[PDB]
Parts: sequence; C-alpha cells; structure tokens
Amino acid sequence: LSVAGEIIGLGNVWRFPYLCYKNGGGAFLIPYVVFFICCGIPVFFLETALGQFTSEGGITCWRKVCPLFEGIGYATQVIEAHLNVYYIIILAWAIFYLSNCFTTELPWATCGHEWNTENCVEFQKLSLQNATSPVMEFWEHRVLAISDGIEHIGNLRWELALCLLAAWTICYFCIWVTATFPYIMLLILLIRGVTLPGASEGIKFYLYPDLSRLSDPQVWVDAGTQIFFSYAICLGCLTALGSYNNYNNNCYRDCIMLCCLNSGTSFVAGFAIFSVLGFMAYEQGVPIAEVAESGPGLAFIAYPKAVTMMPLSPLWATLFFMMLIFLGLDSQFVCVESLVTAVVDMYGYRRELLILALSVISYFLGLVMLTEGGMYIFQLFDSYAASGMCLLFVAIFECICIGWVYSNRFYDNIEDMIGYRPPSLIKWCWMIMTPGICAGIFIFFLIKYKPLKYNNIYTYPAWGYGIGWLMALSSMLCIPLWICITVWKTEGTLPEKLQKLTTPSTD
Ligand SMILES: COc1ccc(C(OCCN2CCC[C@H](C(=O)O)C2)(c2ccc(OC)cc2)c2ccc(OC)cc2)cc1
Ligand SMILES: [Cl-]
Repeated sequence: LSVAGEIIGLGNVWRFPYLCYKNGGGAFLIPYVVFFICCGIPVFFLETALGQFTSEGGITCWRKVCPLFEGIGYATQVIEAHLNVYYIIILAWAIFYLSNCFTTELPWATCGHEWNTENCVEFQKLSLQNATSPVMEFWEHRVLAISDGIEHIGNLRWELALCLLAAWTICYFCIWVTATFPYIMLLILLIRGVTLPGASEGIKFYLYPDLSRLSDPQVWVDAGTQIFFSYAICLGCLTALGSYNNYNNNCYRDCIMLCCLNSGTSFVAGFAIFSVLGFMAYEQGVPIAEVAESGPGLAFIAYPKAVTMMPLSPLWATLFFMMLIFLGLDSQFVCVESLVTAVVDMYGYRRELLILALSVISYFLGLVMLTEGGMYIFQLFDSYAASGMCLLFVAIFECICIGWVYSNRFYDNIEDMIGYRPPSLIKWCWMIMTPGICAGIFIFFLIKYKPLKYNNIYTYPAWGYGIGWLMALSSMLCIPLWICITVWKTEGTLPEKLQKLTTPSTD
C-alpha cells in the first residue's frame, strides 16, 4: 500500500509561506498548533468515516444521516464551485513564467528592459534610498500591470488570457517513476536556501514567536482556516474520498500519516522560503519585512531569486514551474470532477456533457482576475470566498449532528468497520472542543475586527467589502434557509414532524 505524492500540493508551497509572512512571523505558528490537534484530525476522521460507511459522497450521504441537515452538502458544493473558478488563475502565471524561460539569460535577473524603471539596481554585481529589485519589477510591471485602486480596471492582458485558455483545454481533455519529482525539487531549493549568507537571520524571524500581538483576530482566523483549506476539509471531496475504500479499512490509523505528514511539508517549505528573505535583506540592508510582498506573490518573488543564485539557472528554472503546473493540474482535476457529481442530484440524466458548459462558463467568469489590477479582486476572492468565515461556520454545523443529533452509536459503527475502538478523546473533541473553538473564534472576529488591506497599504472601498460579504453569505446562508424548505413541507406539526426529519435511514 502506497499513496506517493498525495499530500504535497499548492496548499502548502504557495499559500502557507504567503500567510505566515503576511500576518507576522513565528507568532503565526502558535495558532497553527492549537488548531491542528483539536480542530484538525477529528474533523478529517469524521469526514472520512462518514464517507466510508455510507459508501456515497456529496449530498446524498448527508441525506441518509440526519435528513433535516441536508443543506450542509449544498453549502459544500457552492464553495467548491467558487474555488474552481479562481484556483486555475494561479496556473496561468506559471505558464507565462515557463513560456519565457527557454533562453540563455533569464528576464527576471537583469536590469535595462523596457518595463523596468530607472530606480532598479542590479545587486550582487558591485544602502541606497528609493531602491528596488529586478525580480519584483518582473512581477509588479510585466506579468501584472498593477493599477492604482479597484475603481480603475483598465484594459485586459491578452497574453495572460491565452495562458488561461490553455489550462482549461489541457484539463477539459484530462476528464475527456513520477509523483516523487516534487520532493527532489523541494530538497534542492532547501539546500540552496540554508547555505546562503544571512540565512540564519531570516530563520529566527520564522521560529521566534512575537507575542503581545495575538490580540488581533486576523492572526487567529487565517490559521485554522488555512488548515481547513489544506486537508481538503469542508470542500465536499473528503466525503467522497472514503467511498472508494473496502469498508474494512483501518480508517483511524489510515490518515495518521496524512493527518500529520501533510503538515510536515509546510514547515519545510517555510524553512526553504524564509531563509531566502534573509539573503535579500543582507544584500539591501533592509528589515526582514518589506523585502518582498505580503500578498499572493511571495512564491513568485522568493523562489525565482533562489533559482537565479545557483549554477545552470535556466535548466532548474524550467523544472520548478513544471512541477508547480503539474501539482496545480492534479489538484484541479479532482476538484472539477466532483462538482460534476450533480448527476446523482438530477438522476445530466445519463450523459455528462455539462463539463463543456462548466468550462466555458468558468472561463468567461474568471477573465476579470486577469485584467489590469486583477490582483485587487483576487484578495477579495481569497479572504472571504472559499476561506475566512465561510468554512468556520459550516464546520460548527459540519456535524454537531454526529456529535448531538446522531457519538456513542457512531463509535459502534466505527468499531464494526475497523474492528477496535479509537480513543475516547476524539468523541469529546467532536462534542465540545471544535464547535466551541470555532464559535469562539467566529464571535471574536465579528465582535472586533480590522478592515482588510492589500499588503497593508491600500484599503478597499465600501462596495468591495459589500461584494465580499455577499460572496461569503452565498455559501453560509444556505444551511439556515434549507430548514425552511425541508420543514414546513412535511406534515407540519412541529413535535411529531421533527422526529421523522431526525430518524436516520436504514444504513
Ligand atoms: C496535488 O495533488 C492532489 C493533492 C490533494 C488531493 C486531495 O484533495 C484535493 C483538494 N485540494 C484543495 C485545495 C488544494 C489542496 C492541495 O493541493 O494540497 C487539495 C484529494 C481529494 C479528493 C480525493 O478523492 C476524490 C483524493 C484526493 C487530498 C486532500 C487531502 C489529503 O490528505 C490531507 C489527501 C488528498 C488531490 C490531489
Ligand atoms: Cl497547511
């Protein structure tokens, strides 16, 4: 039995270093631990066991167990669709970067190009105020012509538009040895990172928590929700992951590797990246902060520099973007296949040709993020939709059902499935810990919050936060509303009616 490169993906190589550097330093690692043992493994285990016992995923599995709580599935399908639209945008930039890599001299290493301004200094070749770097000018002026403000959307970058079209075609065909390659590249990047001048200075910024700043709830809601973005929890795919098992699989001991090892790659990625930020500081005499960007560009401003600071730069630059593209496509294939499970809901009745309709709709809708100033709407797509509060609230209801509306009986089913009984701490976690911690964090965020800013300079207008609230509600308001559809369509008498909607089916 083996799983190869399953845990490794874009969820810990691109997102985790982004969030760790933005919110702060090593202080972010404390909420990443308390949200891991408690609000982590128990939910993953619950989802996997529920998907394995019922032998079905999506929404019908939640129809069988607590038919009243059928709206959970609809919430997980909408958020998956929201993720599918923008997750492919990241793969467009990698295609563009790989496209102009087949050359003797890398374009993101020298000064004097048309897009470059007069303030660039070609460092490492023989401080100075108002100075920038050539690497950042290949991100802020060439791939994405950033426009001041969200009001001005400007024109559309046609070069990036074609790259997105390729990504869709490559995978519209996906749905008509290897898998060890990413680890080698990660090791190579890590080796070239720690053995650099000033590397140890950056590490202390990463492994020394800065307390007294935990009062801000932003550090507390990004952590935990990042864990939920990883592990693929609350995305409506884990409930189908266990459907392929053989009903006699040791589910508890099964994830203990995946339940833990997937968090063992984020630490190594942080080691590899945060060591580079110390180098750029030792080269420009600047704080460990302000060397790069706090938004979703760090993975495209830190790696290309490390690759440049290495012999045979083009050859290694070609392969890194290849592994990024491969991981992104592999992650997108599964997330696009599950949404087409709408067949079970509508009994595409027989033939699933709606994949073509989904791709065309998703392509045209996603063209907004590729226009001038498209990153500004990207943050609103990543801090409120498919992240932030959209997952915490769903998880509070994820299953107080298994905890209160179904615990002891489920443990009997688990013992029947695997043979023995898991420790009783998980049951108490389900009962009181996860729905308690998540509710506390939710109330903390809603009682005292700070407006979100793009890399801590630019603040969105009122309508940006309005659209963020709209897109966040569009996934969390389905569960309370769906009870009004289920109840009030049955007999009607509340006491007698509540009983039927709660009795599970004949599993
Ligand atoms: C890169 O290649 C893959 C990596 C993980 C997966 C799984 O989720 C994919 C969901 N995506 C959410 C945002 C980005 C995450 C990331 O890219 O990391 C993952 C997966 C899901 C459903 C499956 O059956 C239908 C099978 C696998 C996954 C998730 C967690 C896990 O254990 C922690 C193992 C597999 C699949 C391919
Ligand atoms: Cl993570």
